[PDB]
Amino acid sequence: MKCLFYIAGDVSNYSIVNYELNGQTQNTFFAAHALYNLFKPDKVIALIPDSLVKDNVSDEECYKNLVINRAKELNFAGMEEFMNKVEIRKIPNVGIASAIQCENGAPKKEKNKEGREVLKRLPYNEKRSPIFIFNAIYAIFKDEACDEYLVDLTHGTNVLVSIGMNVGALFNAKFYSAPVMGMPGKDSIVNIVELTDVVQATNDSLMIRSSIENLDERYFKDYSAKLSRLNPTIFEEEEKKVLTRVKGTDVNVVINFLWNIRNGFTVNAVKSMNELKNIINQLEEDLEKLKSFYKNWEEHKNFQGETLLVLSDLDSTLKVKDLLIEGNDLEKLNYLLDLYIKASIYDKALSLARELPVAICLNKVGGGMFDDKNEKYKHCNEIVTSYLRLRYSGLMEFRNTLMHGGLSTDMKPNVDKDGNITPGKIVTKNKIEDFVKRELRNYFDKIVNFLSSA
Amino acid sequence: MKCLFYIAGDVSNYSIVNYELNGQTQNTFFAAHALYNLFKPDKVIALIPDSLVKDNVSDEECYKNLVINRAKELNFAGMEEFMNKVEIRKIPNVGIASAIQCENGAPKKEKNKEGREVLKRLPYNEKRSPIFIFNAIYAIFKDEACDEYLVDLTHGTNVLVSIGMNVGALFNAKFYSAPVMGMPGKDSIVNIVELTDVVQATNDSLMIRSSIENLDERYFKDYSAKLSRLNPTIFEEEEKKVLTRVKGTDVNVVINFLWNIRNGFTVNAVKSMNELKNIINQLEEDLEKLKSFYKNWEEHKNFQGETLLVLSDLDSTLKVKDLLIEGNDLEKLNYLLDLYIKASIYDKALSLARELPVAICLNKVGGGMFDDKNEKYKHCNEIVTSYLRLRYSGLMEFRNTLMHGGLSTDMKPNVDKDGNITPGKIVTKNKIEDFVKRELRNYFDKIVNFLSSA
Repeated sequence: MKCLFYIAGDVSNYSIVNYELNGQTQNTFFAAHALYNLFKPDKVIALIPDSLVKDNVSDEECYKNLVINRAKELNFAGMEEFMNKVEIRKIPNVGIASAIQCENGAPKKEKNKEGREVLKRLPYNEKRSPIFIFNAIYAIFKDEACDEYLVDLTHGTNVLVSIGMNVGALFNAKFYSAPVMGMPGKDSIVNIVELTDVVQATNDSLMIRSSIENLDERYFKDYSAKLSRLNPTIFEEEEKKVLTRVKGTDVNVVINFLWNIRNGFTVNAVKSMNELKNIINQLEEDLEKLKSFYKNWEEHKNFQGETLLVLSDLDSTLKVKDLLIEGNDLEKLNYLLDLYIKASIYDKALSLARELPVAICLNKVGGGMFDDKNEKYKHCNEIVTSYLRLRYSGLMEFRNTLMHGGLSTDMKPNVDKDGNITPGKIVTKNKIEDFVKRELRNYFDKIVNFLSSA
Repeated sequence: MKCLFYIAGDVSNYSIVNYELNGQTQNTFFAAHALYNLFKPDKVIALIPDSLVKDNVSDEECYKNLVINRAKELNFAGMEEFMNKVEIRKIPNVGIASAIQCENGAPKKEKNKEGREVLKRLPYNEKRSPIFIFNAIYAIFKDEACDEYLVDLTHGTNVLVSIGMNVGALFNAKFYSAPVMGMPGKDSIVNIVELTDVVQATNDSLMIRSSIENLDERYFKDYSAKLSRLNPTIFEEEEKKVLTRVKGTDVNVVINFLWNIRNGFTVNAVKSMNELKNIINQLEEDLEKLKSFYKNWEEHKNFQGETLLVLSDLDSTLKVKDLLIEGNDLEKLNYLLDLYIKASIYDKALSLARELPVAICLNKVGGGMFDDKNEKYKHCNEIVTSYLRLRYSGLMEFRNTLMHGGLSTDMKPNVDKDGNITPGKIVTKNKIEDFVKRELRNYFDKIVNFLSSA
């Protein structure tokens, strides 16, 4: 059960036009009607501000009559399923507006000495909060319990269409708008454009910039599906060069790189690092060409109407350059530790801060594998384990508490004879946080300090 | 270095008004000017669509002249120093628009048989994609490299203000718009509204809705700071009741509940669960009251200006009812395992799936502490460890592979005398993904089935 919302707006001076949205066309005089017939929602919500219509009992019924009083002035078709299958809900607006005056569900007409016009008593000055209007729009949206949504922004004030769009994004809502901008008389095909792709594409970039900042791959929205079907009809052989080098920027390598980081596979994360420097460098200068095309779009068409390829998806990916450091793999892990601390992922930070110091000696002792069989590891792990317990009683104690959690030999909870626990250990939280974010890198450095001269 | 952008718009018919934004007032004839004097940006960007101004050399030069040619008709003071501290950058628009025609950097004036006017040749009809306009505005915003941003939406088409707002959100921009909707003559104070809080309030809810779905607390934006200073001046002593139950809605316990889950303190997370069911009960039935207030906002205007308290922040918090199951703490963990799999965090899922069956025996065996001294644990852990290695060699095999990452006795990389790795135990993303998501719960249930009869 779909719903489709729109902003009301005064429609007494709109003309009959052919609105078109993706091949299908309809002949009405305002977008909501033309949009209604295209998608056939099970109900429709009108959302009429105070900027039009206020009488003494129920303003809502005057609006229903103003469209009927205008469907007469243009002798437009039946249109009666619309008026009898529409739920109208009044919403606030912000001051400087000028409001129509109705009387008892019919619009007040008055004399202008030349021709007959409607009585606008322009009394609308109201100082309202945007979050107040926002809260009011949210309440309408939640309490209709729809599935699909759909939203028309064609006909609202600059301030309301702004607030309405943000509410719609909370409901998997598709956005539609037809730029009226003047009266083209009867006919002159006006195009309705689908704003849904923009709203989706901006939340996509907030997740990505923060998926890199938090080292979490389940936030990186996978737009590789998009670049595959990225095919315009006619693009120049200069654009063919940069655009076909972007279709090939294999974003899978950066998702795999995060997944490997998130789950603790520091090896295939560090190993895979120098390969990303190739990918984001190619994407760095491939965006810079693309970034230059859209900068002076002037007569840079071909694109000029292509739905795929969003610069935001690319430029937000470039923040993954922050997770890349040039150098040798043992020092790449040393950087990866710091990444595990800026982002607040504590367990992996401790375990690497313990295991990396063993590898850094293995280098100093001429290399060896990480098995107990390998004697050079067996003995470096001893020095690390023993030096820790000598001066840094703290490090291992925390790491052991984060690896095995509550419900472990380490926390010692007390399962009672009835199915519920009585844990015997305070989760320390800030002592944990104060240690990892303020101490760990320093403890780690003093460990490697001692091991250098081996 | 601040910036302040605005949408251009036709200024030939704007009048002189008192723009007001937070006590301060400035006196100009279009909002973008008044905003500049208030915030003192280091530069200003014009952003001229094609919807106004088309001449033969530089469309950019006519707008700057069209603002001055209106700065004469109202003999407004400054403006000509302003006009050259404004860098004019041309942006696209979408069809049916009707454009002014300039000639040589001055607007073409014509004779209207009544009065002298500028020739609007209404030749603007364009089929552009919204993302195209978006990409071009993005290029403008990124390549200006500001610190603060600021954006005026007072003066743009509905389609541009939609697309423009989304660009601003990727640059931590504060949004401003003045509801024009008509000419209020000279004076009649027009108010600048700050749309910035709405945009923040909707991404804040996107992060909250996704913080619960992924069991990650560093996404939950904490609005409790807001509720502390949430106190209106005059609120009815019915609203005093419901609103005083919201300042006290202690959200700190739900963030702590997330942090405890992400880091593995499954005990004190589960222990704290039955306390949360009380909290979302109060916030659920307190949200329904608030939601009805904004449902009859028509005369409930003691909020008509309250900036704090966003419904989205509250209603999005309610999604945590999804992480709640009533019952005894042993079965609450049994649900917590499933949660560690819905959200794709495998290690905590595996490690809980191993230690929980040890607890589930202790109940059946009359309770005991989780320490090695306590023989009841000592012997239950033996049975599970032994039954696993008999029938489920896999569970522990992966669990041990996820707790300890690469750089461990379990993965066996080789660290060579030059500072490189070389992985040993190759386990792929999908072998892990397939095991936890498809098998673990079945392996886990059959363990408890066997242990039931103890």
